[PDB]
Amino acid sequence: NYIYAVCSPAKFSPSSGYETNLNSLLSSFVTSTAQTRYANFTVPTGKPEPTVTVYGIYQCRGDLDPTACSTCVSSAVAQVGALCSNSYSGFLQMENCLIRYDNKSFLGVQDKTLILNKCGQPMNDQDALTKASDVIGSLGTGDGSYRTGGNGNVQGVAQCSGDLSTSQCQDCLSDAIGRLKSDCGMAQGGYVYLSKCYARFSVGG
Ligand SMILES: *[C@@H]1O[C@H](CO)[C@@H](O[C@@H]2O[C@H](CO)[C@@H](O)[C@H](O)[C@H]2NC(C)=O)[C@H](O)[C@H]1NC(C)=O
Ligand SMILES: *[C@@H]1O[C@H](CO)[C@@H](O)[C@H](O)[C@H]1NC(C)=O
Ligand code: NA
Repeated sequence: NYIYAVCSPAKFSPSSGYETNLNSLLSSFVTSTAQTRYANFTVPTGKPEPTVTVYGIYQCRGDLDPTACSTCVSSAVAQVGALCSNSYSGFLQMENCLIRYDNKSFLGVQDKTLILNKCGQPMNDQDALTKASDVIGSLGTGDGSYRTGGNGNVQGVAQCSGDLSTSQCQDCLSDAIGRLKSDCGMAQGGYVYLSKCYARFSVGG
């Protein structure tokens, strides 16, 4: 029910303020999905406190209705505890949403590092190869932080973490889409997840 989880080696102490603030942060994510598909939070609210302050975001796919966004984020919160347990930093990516938290702010910090890239099996079908090429490339020329394109039965999606600037988003996506095309462009789908953005496509289904 998830794509990847990243959990820091460094752990907070049991029943510490950090743990308590994290749990409060995560509950806040769920609440916030009623209003918006992306939000950033600090707990506690106010001046950073040594050790215990938590920073986080959630982000739903850019076309999700609030009900679908709540369901996804709730599930992410329910899963991240099991996977990341007492890590200071946790990042859980699902198909339709992510949650991310850390013990320092990561807002507006570019990070194009690769997390996960998987390609499908290979597609003489120049129609299919053309469509895939055109769809994947269309994601790069598209605007803003959530981009989709489709031709026939070929569908592409690209999304930047909501904290990135316009420029940072395009830079991240340029990399992700470049990798997606270069490595998976002849395949029956594929996905590239970088730290702060992703690009993916599917053929059929
Ligand atoms: C976030 O958590 C990490 C891990 O506790 C902090 O890094 C540690 O900092 C302490 C003292 O400040 C050092 O004794 C450790 O060597 C560090 N550990 C690691 C793995 O780097 C980091 O300072 C915390 N950041 C904030 C802003 O609280
Ligand atoms: C984070 O949230 C604050 C307060 O809600 C807002 O002022 C700011 O624009 C947000 N920043 C980012 C990078 O998401
Ligand atoms: Na969509």
